Amino acid sequence: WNPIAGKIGLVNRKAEEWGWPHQRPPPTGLRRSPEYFPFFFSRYFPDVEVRLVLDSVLNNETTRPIFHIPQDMSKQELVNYLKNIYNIDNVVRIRVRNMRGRRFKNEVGEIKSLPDYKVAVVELDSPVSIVFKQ
Amino acid sequence: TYSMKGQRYPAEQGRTSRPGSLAASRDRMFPLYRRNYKLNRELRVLDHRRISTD
Amino acid sequence: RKALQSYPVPPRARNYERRWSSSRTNPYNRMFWRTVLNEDFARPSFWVSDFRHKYLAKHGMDYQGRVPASPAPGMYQGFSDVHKILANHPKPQRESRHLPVMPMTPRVVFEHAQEKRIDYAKKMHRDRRLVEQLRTHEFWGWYMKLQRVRGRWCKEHGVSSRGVYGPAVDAAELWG
Amino acid sequence: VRSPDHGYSQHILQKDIWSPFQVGANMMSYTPLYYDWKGFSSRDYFGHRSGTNPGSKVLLGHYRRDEVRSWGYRIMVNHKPQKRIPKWLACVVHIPRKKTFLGFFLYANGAYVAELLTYKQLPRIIYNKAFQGCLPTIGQTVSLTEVTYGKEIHSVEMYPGHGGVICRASGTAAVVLRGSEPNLVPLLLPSKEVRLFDNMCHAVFGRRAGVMYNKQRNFSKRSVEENMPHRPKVHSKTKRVSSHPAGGGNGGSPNLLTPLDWRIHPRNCVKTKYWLSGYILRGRQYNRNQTVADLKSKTYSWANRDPVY
Amino acid sequence: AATPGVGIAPETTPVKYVPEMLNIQNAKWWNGRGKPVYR
Amino acid sequence: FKQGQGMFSHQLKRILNKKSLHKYNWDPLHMYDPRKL
Amino acid sequence: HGKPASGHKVRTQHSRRWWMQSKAHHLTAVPHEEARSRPHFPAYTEDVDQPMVVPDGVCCFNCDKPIDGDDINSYVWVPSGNARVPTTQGYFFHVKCFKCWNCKYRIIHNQFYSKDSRAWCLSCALGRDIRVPTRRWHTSYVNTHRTGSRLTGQFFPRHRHQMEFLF
Amino acid sequence: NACHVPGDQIFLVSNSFTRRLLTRTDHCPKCDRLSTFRFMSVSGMVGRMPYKPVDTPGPSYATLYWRKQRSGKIASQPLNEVCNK
Amino acid sequence: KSQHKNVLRKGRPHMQKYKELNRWQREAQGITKWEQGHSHRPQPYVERFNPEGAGLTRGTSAYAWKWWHTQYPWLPNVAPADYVPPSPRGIRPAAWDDEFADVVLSMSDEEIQSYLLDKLTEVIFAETQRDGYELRRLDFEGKPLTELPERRIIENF
Amino acid sequence: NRTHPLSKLRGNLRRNPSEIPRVLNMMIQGVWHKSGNKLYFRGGKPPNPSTHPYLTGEPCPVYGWK
RNA sequence: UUGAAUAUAAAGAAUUAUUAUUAUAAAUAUUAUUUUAAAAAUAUAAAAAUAUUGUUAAUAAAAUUAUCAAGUUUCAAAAGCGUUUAUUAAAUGCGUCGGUCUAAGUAUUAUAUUUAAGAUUAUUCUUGUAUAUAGAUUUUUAUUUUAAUUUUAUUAGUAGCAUAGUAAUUUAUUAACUGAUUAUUAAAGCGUUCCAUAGAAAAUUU
RNA sequence: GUUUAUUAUUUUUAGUUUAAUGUUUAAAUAUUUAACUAGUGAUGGCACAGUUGUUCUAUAUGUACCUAUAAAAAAUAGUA
Ligand SMILES: [Zn+2]
Ligand SMILES: [Zn+2]
Ligand SMILES: [Zn+2]
Repeated sequence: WNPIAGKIGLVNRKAEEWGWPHQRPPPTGLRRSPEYFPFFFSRYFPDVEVRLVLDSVLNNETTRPIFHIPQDMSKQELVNYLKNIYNIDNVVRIRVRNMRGRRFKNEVGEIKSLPDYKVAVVELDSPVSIVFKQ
Repeated sequence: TYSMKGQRYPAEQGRTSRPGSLAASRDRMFPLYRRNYKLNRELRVLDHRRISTD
Repeated sequence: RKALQSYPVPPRARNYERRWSSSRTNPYNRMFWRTVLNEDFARPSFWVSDFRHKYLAKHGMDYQGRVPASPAPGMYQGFSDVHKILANHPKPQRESRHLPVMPMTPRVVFEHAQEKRIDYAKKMHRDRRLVEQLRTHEFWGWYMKLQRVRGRWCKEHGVSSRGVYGPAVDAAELWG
Repeated sequence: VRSPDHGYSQHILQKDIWSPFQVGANMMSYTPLYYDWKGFSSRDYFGHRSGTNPGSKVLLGHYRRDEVRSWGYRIMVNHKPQKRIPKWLACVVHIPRKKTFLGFFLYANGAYVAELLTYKQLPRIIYNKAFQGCLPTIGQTVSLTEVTYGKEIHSVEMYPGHGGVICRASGTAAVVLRGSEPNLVPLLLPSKEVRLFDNMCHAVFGRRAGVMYNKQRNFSKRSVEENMPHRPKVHSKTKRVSSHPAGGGNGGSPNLLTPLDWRIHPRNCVKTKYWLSGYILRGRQYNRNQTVADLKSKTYSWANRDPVY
Repeated sequence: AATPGVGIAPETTPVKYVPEMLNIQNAKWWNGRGKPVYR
Repeated sequence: FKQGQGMFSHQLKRILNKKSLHKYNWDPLHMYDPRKL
Repeated sequence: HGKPASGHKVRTQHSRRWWMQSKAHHLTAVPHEEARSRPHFPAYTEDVDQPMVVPDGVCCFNCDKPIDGDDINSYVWVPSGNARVPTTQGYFFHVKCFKCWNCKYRIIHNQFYSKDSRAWCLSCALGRDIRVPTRRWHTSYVNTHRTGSRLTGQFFPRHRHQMEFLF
Repeated sequence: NACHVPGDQIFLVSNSFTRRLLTRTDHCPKCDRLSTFRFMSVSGMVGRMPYKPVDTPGPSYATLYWRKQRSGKIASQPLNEVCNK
Repeated sequence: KSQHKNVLRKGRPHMQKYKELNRWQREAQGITKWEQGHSHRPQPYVERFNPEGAGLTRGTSAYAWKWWHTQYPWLPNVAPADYVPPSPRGIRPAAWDDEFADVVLSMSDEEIQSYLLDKLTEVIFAETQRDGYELRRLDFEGKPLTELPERRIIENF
Repeated sequence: NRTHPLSKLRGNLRRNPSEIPRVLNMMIQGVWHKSGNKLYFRGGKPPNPSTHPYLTGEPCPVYGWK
């Protein structure tokens, strides 16, 4: 990851935070507040993709279903997430990796590397399963 | 098995999903070579516990 | 070349120099005789060799006794990397009476990481024979089944297993 | 004890000065007296190993290395003994690198800190107390008023109350000279140059210490020359003529007429006195040739100081 | 490790040897980093 | 025998050309604080 | 006047004054000038005269706990040549009881000092006081089961075994 | 030429079993079980070296003194036989 | 020497040191290579210092690890950086009281420093000195020339 | 330790030009602690300091984190 | 894991190459990359009678060995043991000595040098640099620097000694352009000389 | 590892003063080997940079020819 801050990336941030060349800024007090819209669009309308891998939760019973969570979801948030959104109430230990997003060459030829994610092997108490009738 | 510096052959590493063959991970073709990091830690690394002084 | 201050413990073998001297191993057993034989060689390690200069002043005498080791709690409190203004001893303590505890310097923790990886190595060998004391131990136990089942079979089929001749060449107990 | 200083002589040439009474190394390194520092080698501002620019007195001798060893014995020294509070010589410590002897004095109001050890001092005796006389006892630190003509004093302080600077080296002694000045006393420093020391200055009575250093200390062992470690002092006549004017020559070239270190050090030329103090009376050049005794005869006044230098 | 190339002038006259003293051409387009400061 | 021909020496010669942010931080009037006037 | 009079010390190790200073003076008979020279000791001390086995009434000198008979190399068996006194054979120590008893760290360079049936570190047992080493504190560098002690002591011809040439 | 936990034996080793040379596993007769033997010393060779007599390396001065105790002074028992049958 | 075995290299290799990073920090800043404006000198380390060194001016035992051997003895005494000036506040010792305060407060802080020096020379050279040692030089016969010690002996006492 | 804007906590993920030389030496070099174990970066895939979850609190000795 | 966070197999010589990357830790895994029917050279040498240097610029410091891998002795020349890009009377280094320095470091000290330790001694004489100097130059020699052309006394001397030469004598060898000895005017060694001298390089004997 | 009364000192000494092989070689220095080997004073924290650093001094080296690299020129080359 390139640490060096680019000029444009701040300008592209403002124009969507508040209409930058046209609408004057919100006073710095509001920007330091949990009522600033991107801190308000977050505290009430989260944007997360906790996708579940099924290859470990399929017909084979499992006590350790595996997820993928965005790289910036820490453990105790994955608890809060499954607890308050998917009613999951039995999580004693979570086990978290970080994986370089999948890479490949498209038929054209550019290396189209997907975004990176974060395997988080949660460990439920009573095992869970999924049925697949053929 | 343990978290040691080692030399692996490249075919052993398993290839990406090829047109001829699915993604053959290094594990599902060599199960008994998956490192067991419980067995590593239990044996080779020093636990916070054993030196906790305060 | 990987300055020694980087290694957790300074390296065991210490390579030098000397275009006209070719030997890997540092000559120990000479660095040992000096030091054991001559008291002065190694700096006094202040405390165990202070505590005089503090007995002489307060008692009017030479201490004339073995100085306690393990510097008293409260000595060398501003020092940070003592390790020389001491023996390799730890920074003694606070000025407290709590039970002695090793201040877990990065060094002490490494020694813990050895005495666990020493017990690790001596354990991977101690039982590589314990099972080698089954494989060959049980291979023999089984091999003698073979020479028994061969021993039983070689009597009914009468193959004396002693050449083309009859035992009359054996009974002579010559070569023949 | 025979001869409180010995030329111990481990090898027939290697003669180091052991003194019976010398404290064993264990009773040497004292915590609140031990200083450690890296000494800059000869590197001065911009690394750049180099001496001093011609006019200055801050020494970075080009040929210097390993000045502070790191686990060498390094206790700090007092140099300011107090006037007439009794001492008590607890031990006599001998550091090789700082060739000085120095013994720990209790000093009778607890101060286990005093070092400079005058010649013929014994341990476990009280020193700073005067006998019936004015203050004529070996080790007694005497103001220059209290000395009489012709008796040695060491660790004389140059400016009164500013610590002893003159005659600190082993066996050295500044001899009084009986001057005529109103409130000043001239001392024949060992450099054969006389100096109008203020009479209120403090000096320690006696010789300095450790006689038999002037000679009789000869290492001649590769390990033992680490009492004085210094850089190699190369020939100036094998120095890559591009570098040093004395150089090359297909054989042993004797050397150039005017010797020079890098700038100039011609043999008796470079005399580098640039500022003479108001106290200075006759520099070492004005006396270098007379004798030790003839300089002890005259009386010294302001008219003896030569108006031109 | 570094070098100013100018050589440290006396502490009293801080600047001897400007690069102009040598009839130097230092256009920004010629050698790049040129344009002097005393200007 | 140099070292580190690998990829980190292949990025650190390409990503560091990225021009950092510039903010003309003008000099702070330490000794003459203007707001205490 | 062969000129290069300062030289390389080219011919050491090729001398007869050398051949006598290279020998080892071990516990054998091997009159002299017959012991091994370069490694200083012969490999495989044959000991057919006395079998040199680990005893049954064996115990740690430092710790005193009984020692596994022979199935293991957990014990550091120092047979000090012919010892007899420490045990039927020489001192015995589990690898972890091989520390100095008084100072409790390792026995540096492995020379120990049997103080009243508890191996003491030579430096402490000698009165010196520098009491912590650098490398490994509480475990010595020693070899196990005499494998480090077979550089010395009792090679094959211990005593006058002239039974060999006599009738 | 090989000993034991407490005993001895003797055997000439080939090239094929050079692996088992240092420490073998064998039936220790001063016991009734297989027990690990060692290699207390050499007792010759398994074949000839080129251009050399039958005893090219020679057993030892040592393994001979082991032999001179086994066969050696049998004077306790020339009775019950000497070499005959 | 004609054989460079080149195996005595390769042991304990050096860190990678990624010198492009310092090469970048130059450009990502106005400065060139820090031309001999500094060029450098070897900075001190924390180990070679000796805190509790009875020098150090007793205010600086952490800031003095930095600073040269030639400059740390002279580093000046300043303050704990939280010690406030002596403040002419009104808090009088709990039991010193008035009459004493009314008298003492009359004396100013050179009228009291002066009294203190006389008393201290009087406390020393009193029970303290007359009890054992002597602190005033004696004459021919051995009579104490000056009444009380000289102002220097007291200063260093 | 990246940190949330609102959180008063201070983390060492700086991006000032004076601080990136060390923030890369954490991501590519990693730290070799003097205790023998390699810290923050010990293997192959170098971390992404800007996709870390935010620093939640300073560590304590008794528990892990206050 | 019960730590939040964080990340765990793979190098460098251009290569999958000479190549144990020795930070550590011990010590019996029956761990697993090497074509093939010949004699020349050559790399190389198991084996084997005599002879022992007659080979050669010159034998002898010249791999391993279970037959267990080691030449002895005398003389002459030659210091320190460290350290060097064509590896040594190279350059270091202790002492002595010369000079400098009492407002940054202790004038039996530290700068700045010349030598070399140890043991004997350390000679004759000065035209210039330096010092001192007096408006400066020009003049000017207590010590120091450099010098001595017949300095040349001590001392060794055909010697790493400008030719003359294989020096003339003596030995030594069957044969002495070797080497050592005596003395001794050595093209112009020379007092820092000379002796003493150990593993080196020579010369013998063996 | 070791000789010696000796903490000094002989010296086990598998990476290095020699020799063979190699000679676009497995190597823009490797294989075998002689020698040497005792470093409480040193492969090594960071520090000095190009009319210059460093130099136990060899005009040696300061990134695999020190003539530093890198960069910028139209130097001169008709005077076989
Ligand atoms: Zn035990
Ligand atoms: Zn102990
Ligand atoms: Zn048995």
